[PDB]
Amino acid sequence: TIPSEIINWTILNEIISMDDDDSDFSKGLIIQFIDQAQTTFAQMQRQLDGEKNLTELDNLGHFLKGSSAALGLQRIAWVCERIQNLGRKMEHFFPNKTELVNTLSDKSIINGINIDEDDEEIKIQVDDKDENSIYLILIAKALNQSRLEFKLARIELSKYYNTNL
Repeated sequence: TIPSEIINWTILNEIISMDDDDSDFSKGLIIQFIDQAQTTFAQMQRQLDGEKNLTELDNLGHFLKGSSAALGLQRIAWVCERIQNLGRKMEHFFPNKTELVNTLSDKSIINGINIDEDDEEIKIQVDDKDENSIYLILIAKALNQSRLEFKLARIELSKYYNTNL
């Protein structure tokens, strides 16, 4: 089950302690993650729209799962594990946006935003001859969830650091 909190404070507080003798330490880590995440989402999108290679989608997901987990962005890590697992054909289902957002502990973070704003259209035609169709479409869905979870994390990190991240 997807964690309810966007940020795992147990983890992030530990990274933040190390800001005492290095002011920009944690913040530099986040800014670096923000950049890597945007590049990975674009590459995942390019796969879905181009060669549709599940192995690369696996590597991409795996990679982002690591970065995000280290920083305590647990909901992003969870969706990345879904992408990895379904690109590896080990999973066959991905929940709807409505179920996933209902898991938030503080639903107020979603009050002024449009949950589908960052959505990309699923341009995969169901092809019952391509054994990879359903997985590609499920990954397309998970990618859309990742994008929302990424936005939610930036909103939270922004209020903590007090600046647009």
